Amino acid sequence: KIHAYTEGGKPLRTIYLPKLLKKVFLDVVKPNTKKNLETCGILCGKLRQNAFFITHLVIPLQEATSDTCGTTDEASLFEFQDKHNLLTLGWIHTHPTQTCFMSSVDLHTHCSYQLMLPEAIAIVMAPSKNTSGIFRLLDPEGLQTIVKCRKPGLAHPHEGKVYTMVAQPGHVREINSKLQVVDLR
Amino acid sequence: MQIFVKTLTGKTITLEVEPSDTIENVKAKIQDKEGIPPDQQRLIFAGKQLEDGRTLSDYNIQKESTLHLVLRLRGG
Ligand SMILES: [Zn+2]
Ligand SMILES: [Zn+2]
Repeated sequence: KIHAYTEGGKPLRTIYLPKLLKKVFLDVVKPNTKKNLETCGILCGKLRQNAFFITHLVIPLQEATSDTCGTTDEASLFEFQDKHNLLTLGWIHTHPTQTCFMSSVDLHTHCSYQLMLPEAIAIVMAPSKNTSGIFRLLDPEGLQTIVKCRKPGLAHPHEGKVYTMVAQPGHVREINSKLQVVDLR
Repeated sequence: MQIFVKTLTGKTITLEVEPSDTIENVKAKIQDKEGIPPDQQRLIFAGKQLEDGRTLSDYNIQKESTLHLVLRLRGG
């Protein structure tokens, strides 16, 4: 019913995203958004009959400020994912006061996820603006630009179009499905 | 020798290495081959997180050993 393709002609499998995940993520990281701090999570799930299903929203050990966040113990996250047979399907984070877009840091992070999994998505929540977005780099051209980039900045700019929202409709299909939040903090 | 690097996305990366390569060298090879910067890479073997300055031989990593790659996350 959907057959999605990259800019480069590569087919993308469907990712089923629980309709409720965005709000649930906002609910779980509210104490942080309320204290003007970003939070990140990992979108975890499984492959069944050639489609991915996000089943677990994993909040890893991390540190944050008003305009950054980052993991601080990836070994534990690995242990958890490996024990429960959970794939990395993408990630999510808040812009508590900012607009909804992909920052330089976000694109650099995302590129690696998307090279490892062409379907990988980055969800950005901008709760002050009541907006949100689901994004990916252009493949191959945007992934190429980020791969070849080597500038410190780390809000540094990039040449050309690099990223895009996922198409509507496209490979990410929202559905009314269960979700487990795993808080590793 | 060849080693394998398994991801959390169902992907396995094959690498050409020698026993005396450091972990730093290994992450550079991953960058060369796959486009992931070393600073985003965390490598794990036999339950331990590997250190840049030590060698494959130091961790007993041999012909056809499997390491695991887990990415950092940085957002803004
Ligand atoms: Zn850059
Ligand atoms: Zn961001």
